[PDB]
Amino acid sequence: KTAKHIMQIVDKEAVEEVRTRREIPEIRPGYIVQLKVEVPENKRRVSIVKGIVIARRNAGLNSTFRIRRLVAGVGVESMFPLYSPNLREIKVLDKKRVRRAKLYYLRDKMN
Amino acid sequence: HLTMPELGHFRAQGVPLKRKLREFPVTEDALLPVGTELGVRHFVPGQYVDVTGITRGKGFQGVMKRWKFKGGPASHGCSKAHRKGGSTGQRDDPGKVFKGRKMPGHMGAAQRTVKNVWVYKIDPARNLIWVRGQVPGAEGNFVFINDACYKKPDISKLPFPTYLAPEDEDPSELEPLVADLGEVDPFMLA
Amino acid sequence: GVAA
Amino acid sequence: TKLRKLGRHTGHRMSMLRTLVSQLVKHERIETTITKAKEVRRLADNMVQLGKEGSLDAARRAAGFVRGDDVIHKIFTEFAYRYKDRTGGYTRMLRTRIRVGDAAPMAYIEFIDRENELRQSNPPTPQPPQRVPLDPWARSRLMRQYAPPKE
Amino acid sequence: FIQMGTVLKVVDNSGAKKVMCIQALKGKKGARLGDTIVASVKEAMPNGKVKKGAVVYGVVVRAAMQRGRVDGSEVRFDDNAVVLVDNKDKKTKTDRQPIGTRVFGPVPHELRKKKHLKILALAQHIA
Amino acid sequence: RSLKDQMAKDPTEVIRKAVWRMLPTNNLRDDRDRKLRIFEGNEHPFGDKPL
Amino acid sequence: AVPKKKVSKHKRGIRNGPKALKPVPVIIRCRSCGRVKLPHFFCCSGERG
RNA sequence: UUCCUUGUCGCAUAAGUAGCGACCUGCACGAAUGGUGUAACGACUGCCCCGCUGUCUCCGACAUGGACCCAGUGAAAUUGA
RNA sequence: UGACUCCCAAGAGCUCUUAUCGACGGAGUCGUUUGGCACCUCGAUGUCGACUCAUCACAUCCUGGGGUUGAAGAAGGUCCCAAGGGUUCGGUUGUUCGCCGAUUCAAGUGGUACGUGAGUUGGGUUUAGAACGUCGUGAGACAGUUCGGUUCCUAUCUACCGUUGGUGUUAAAGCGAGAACUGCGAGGAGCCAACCCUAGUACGAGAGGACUGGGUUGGGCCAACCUAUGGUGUACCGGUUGUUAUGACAAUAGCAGCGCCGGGAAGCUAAGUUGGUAUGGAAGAACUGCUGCUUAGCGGGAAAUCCUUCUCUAUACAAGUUCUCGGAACAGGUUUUAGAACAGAACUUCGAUAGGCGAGAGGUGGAAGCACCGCGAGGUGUGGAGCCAUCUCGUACUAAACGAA
Ligand SMILES: O=C(N[C@H](CO)[C@H](O)c1ccc([N+](=O)[O-])cc1)C(Cl)Cl
Ligand SMILES: [K+]
Ligand SMILES: [K+]
Ligand SMILES: [K+]
Ligand SMILES: [K+]
Ligand SMILES: [K+]
Ligand SMILES: [K+]
Ligand SMILES: [K+]
Ligand SMILES: [K+]
Ligand SMILES: [K+]
Ligand SMILES: [K+]
Ligand SMILES: [K+]
Ligand SMILES: [K+]
Ligand SMILES: [Mg+2]
Ligand SMILES: [Mg+2]
Ligand SMILES: [Mg+2]
Ligand SMILES: [Mg+2]
Ligand SMILES: [Mg+2]
Ligand SMILES: [Mg+2]
Ligand SMILES: [Mg+2]
Ligand SMILES: [Mg+2]
Ligand SMILES: [Mg+2]
Ligand SMILES: [Mg+2]
Ligand SMILES: [Mg+2]
Ligand SMILES: [Mg+2]
Ligand SMILES: [Mg+2]
Ligand SMILES: [Mg+2]
Ligand SMILES: [Mg+2]
Ligand SMILES: [Mg+2]
Ligand SMILES: [Mg+2]
Ligand SMILES: [Mg+2]
Ligand SMILES: [Mg+2]
Ligand SMILES: [Mg+2]
Ligand SMILES: [Mg+2]
Ligand SMILES: [Mg+2]
Ligand SMILES: [Mg+2]
Ligand SMILES: [Mg+2]
Ligand SMILES: [Mg+2]
Ligand SMILES: [Mg+2]
Ligand SMILES: [Mg+2]
Ligand SMILES: [Mg+2]
Ligand SMILES: [Mg+2]
Ligand SMILES: [Mg+2]
Ligand SMILES: [Mg+2]
Ligand SMILES: [Mg+2]
Ligand SMILES: [Mg+2]
Ligand SMILES: [Mg+2]
Ligand SMILES: [Mg+2]
Ligand SMILES: [Mg+2]
Ligand SMILES: [Mg+2]
Ligand SMILES: [Mg+2]
Ligand SMILES: [Mg+2]
Ligand SMILES: [Mg+2]
Ligand SMILES: [Mg+2]
Ligand SMILES: [Mg+2]
Ligand SMILES: [Mg+2]
Ligand SMILES: [Mg+2]
Ligand SMILES: [Mg+2]
Ligand SMILES: [Mg+2]
Ligand SMILES: [Mg+2]
Ligand SMILES: [Mg+2]
Ligand SMILES: [Zn+2]
Repeated sequence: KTAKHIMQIVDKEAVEEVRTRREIPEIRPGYIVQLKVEVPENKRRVSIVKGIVIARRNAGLNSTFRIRRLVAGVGVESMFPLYSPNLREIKVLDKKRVRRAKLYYLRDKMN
Repeated sequence: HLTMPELGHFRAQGVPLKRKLREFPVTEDALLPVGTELGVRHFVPGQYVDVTGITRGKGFQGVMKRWKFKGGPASHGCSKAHRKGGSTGQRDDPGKVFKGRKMPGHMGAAQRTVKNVWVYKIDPARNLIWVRGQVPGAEGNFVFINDACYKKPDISKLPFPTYLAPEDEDPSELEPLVADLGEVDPFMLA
Repeated sequence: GVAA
Repeated sequence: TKLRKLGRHTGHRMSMLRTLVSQLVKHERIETTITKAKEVRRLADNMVQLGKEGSLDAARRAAGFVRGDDVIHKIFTEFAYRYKDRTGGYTRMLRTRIRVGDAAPMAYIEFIDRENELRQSNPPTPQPPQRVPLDPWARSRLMRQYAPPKE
Repeated sequence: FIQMGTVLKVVDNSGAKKVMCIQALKGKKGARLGDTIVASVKEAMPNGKVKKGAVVYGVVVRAAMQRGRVDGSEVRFDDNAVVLVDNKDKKTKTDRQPIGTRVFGPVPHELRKKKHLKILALAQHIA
Repeated sequence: RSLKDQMAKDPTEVIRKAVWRMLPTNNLRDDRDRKLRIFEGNEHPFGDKPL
Repeated sequence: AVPKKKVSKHKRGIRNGPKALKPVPVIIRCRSCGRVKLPHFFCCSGERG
């Protein structure tokens, strides 16, 4: 019990420390987002990713979210840690109405 | 919480009552008097340590979980021998089962040591240490940390026999120390 | 032959 | 919480628990096996909490669990008046004997703070408000102590 | 995992359109994204550099199994797709010449680490 | 293990093994083995006994 | 599989040795109702119940 | 129905002692102990393709009944010591 | 008979017997081939191949160290030393064997009842049915072909894998217990490839192309972990079909063996993530050199041997050491990170061990009631609403010493 309490204190402090340095908006399923992603494996290459949020998970500093987009005719799904420092800029463009929290039916739905 | 012999042992040694005890072999020049308080600054960030603990228990387990056996097929006629071990020896010379034969039994909850595990960060205000990777044991249990034998640390940098903290010290002014990674970027020289 |  | 299976599948287990809680409310004290009582006490406290809330949604949620009209009326009037100032723990479970026939350890389970109860219970005390806890390190600094002088 | 019996789409102009995988070059369970596979041509264009029935090499540029990165990100496509390279010179176990001249669709970031630099150069969309 | 390594490691075990396999094989063997005290040097504790 | 030989009285007694019963260390009796019981067993509640 | 024999050639496969079509050198086919075909039919015996899948790569989690433990009742083959 | 080794050396190798080979002839070793005998078993020793699980020998397939070459370098040939670790996936075939395809550092040869059916299978052979070819007057026959055809057993003893209970180890209370150790001894781990620098250097006419030394990335194997990812998540959240009940509305409950769909925290798990695949010392195999002068002494020397790193171990009977207690240790109850029972570990009232209660995190996705729009199915607001499988914190209300025991 004391160990889990220590872990929760550590996670709260890490999240609060990141939030005073970067501006990270609230991301929900059904949102349209556009973000700037730097890949350190490919010589720190910076690109722009635009998509629709189909899944989200709140896990403290290790919160995650999923993006499904169509690139060159082919659908690509990418998952990003929310507080990852390689997310330079995050913007929200549109908020589509959904009745689910996970939108995995978009893989088989034609549009 | 303690039985009477342990209460007497602590009262005779003149130390406050503790929960877990361990004994570490040292040399003659590395002894410390009774009552010395040891901190996280005993270790330097950037070095490698060895962690020893009691691993997680799995209970009575079979051969396919214990020793990664293959077992038998799930179809094609096999009858009541899907996850069993198969043969346990040859016939008549030797006429016996050899010692050390792999068989089902109690799994885990034994003591294991993880070598060359890296000290990333040190928080001396709270006496916390961030060590990269996994450590054997359950959460809420005790582990024992020594120096690594494989990647031996630098002699001139370790505090000997330990880090003697000044008595005029306050936890308000202590900032957590991160292990230095250098300056040359790994991801750019690729 | 032989058969069990 | 460890949830017991009691040798039954889901529908049989939940129907037996609902019948047991209804009989406990109806008779105010029942004798059953210790393992059944250890599962009954949680739901028997949950129904009393629903009756203490006493809203329409609580009435619907309690009528979706217990059986009988005497039971639902008793929970929503008499127990709401009786356990109004008590925080939790409305039931008392005491081991009594060993059953002839299968050596099952048996136990009384009853509602507390009434006439003809097994023990005189403590008076209902309001809980003090929430206190901001100390850090584990600040508590470990205060937890240090020496052996008492007797030897 | 891409293994024996996988059918993969071909995304260059080498003249073949579908291949059947034989094995992966390195790895026991199969091929992940960016890995090199040996395949046999199951269907091909009437005019092209590769005919039906040939044994070819390929580099997996799209795979339906998710792949993790060093920051904790994952990437997952929808189908499996390879770009064929030459195998007549078996002395080079490094970056190969692609057979074709154009690469269609998205290409992953792993090719720099796997040293598929010519495929990465001939790529157009990298995702 | 060779005799050279045995003499480098522990020399009294050589004499103990030599005597043990000339003693008869029965239940008195360890009782008679308990009376054989072998010393590497020339100093022994039994100085006050009638040697 | 069948037993190869008959189990003798010596082996039967050695097997049944550790399974014999043992006495109970603590026994409580209520002074009013006179019931002999183990610890943590409820028999009587006192007066003015 | 062919021992030599995984005969030789073609189709098909990355690779086919299998399968299909040929050839004739038929150890040891052959015309009501019927010869050659044949639409429909077959829980008959082979071969190939699509869809589908824990059959497999490579196994994992969960759920009911035994196995485990306590209280009653209480067998079996076997047995020179 | 077979396999392997050795002796002689006509001859081949431009010259040159013995780098590589070797005619005519001989001497052996092994117990794997084909055989010989009929000694055990016919009041039963279940026979081929496959699966699972292995283990030994070395006459070595790869990796390691060397001598010689008809060895410039690279790639080799042959012989000696070496058993530490390995030795692939598929097509036809019942196949062993073998052929083929794609790989690999390599895809070794044999023994263990041609290992292994009270561990699995049952395709072949080898019962009874039926057919073809051939033989026989015929009943029938054919290591000629083809289709079909019951695989039993609850483990007493030895062996092995795990877990416990008793007991010897004088002590001074006929002494009884709690911790912390040392390690006689035993077990485990032992791999390899590609690329880059040294270096386009050595060598070589050129084409080609190193030894040694140091990094990087992968594959195989082994030990652990659950932060994140994925799977499951049967007393969580929602949607919905058939029917029955609460008279109907409203809201629910049972059953369709989670009714069926979409998500799901903890826990478990790999398909995920980490850690190893070392260092130092001693003695030394083939080989290699030094002193001496016939006997020898000495130095260098491998993935091999023994200590060192990891795990167990004082029933280690020469039975070990240190600290402590004497209403001590146990037992009983509430539990758990532990678990078949047992054992371990936490708490046992001057107490947060479990339940309840309150607050928060997390999951689901917008409750009921009311109001507005629409004829209606329905839509919008109050409102990130309502609910609860888990996790944390606060709190003795209930059960643990309510033991005036
Ligand atoms: O007769 C049988 N076995 C005998 C003795 O039991 C013996 O084992 C045996 C086995 C196989 C065999 N054969 O394959 O020709 C001959 C005898 C079996 Cl039929 Cl049980
Ligand atoms: K014929
Ligand atoms: K006819
Ligand atoms: K039929
Ligand atoms: K016989
Ligand atoms: K070699
Ligand atoms: K050589
Ligand atoms: K068998
Ligand atoms: K047998
Ligand atoms: K025996
Ligand atoms: K999970
Ligand atoms: K439901
Ligand atoms: K039914
Ligand atoms: Mg397998
Ligand atoms: Mg399997
Ligand atoms: Mg089955
Ligand atoms: Mg059966
Ligand atoms: Mg945990
Ligand atoms: Mg039962
Ligand atoms: Mg049901
Ligand atoms: Mg002795
Ligand atoms: Mg034939
Ligand atoms: Mg062919
Ligand atoms: Mg066939
Ligand atoms: Mg034909
Ligand atoms: Mg006729
Ligand atoms: Mg005829
Ligand atoms: Mg006819
Ligand atoms: Mg049993
Ligand atoms: Mg005779
Ligand atoms: Mg007999
Ligand atoms: Mg028999
Ligand atoms: Mg040899
Ligand atoms: Mg050379
Ligand atoms: Mg071997
Ligand atoms: Mg096929
Ligand atoms: Mg085969
Ligand atoms: Mg055999
Ligand atoms: Mg064998
Ligand atoms: Mg057998
Ligand atoms: Mg069986
Ligand atoms: Mg058969
Ligand atoms: Mg047959
Ligand atoms: Mg069987
Ligand atoms: Mg030892
Ligand atoms: Mg594992
Ligand atoms: Mg997890
Ligand atoms: Mg988690
Ligand atoms: Mg998940
Ligand atoms: Mg209605
Ligand atoms: Mg019903
Ligand atoms: Mg579901
Ligand atoms: Mg799911
Ligand atoms: Mg020498
Ligand atoms: Mg040496
Ligand atoms: Mg002892
Ligand atoms: Mg106790
Ligand atoms: Mg227990
Ligand atoms: Mg509590
Ligand atoms: Mg939330
Ligand atoms: Mg609702
Ligand atoms: Zn009484």
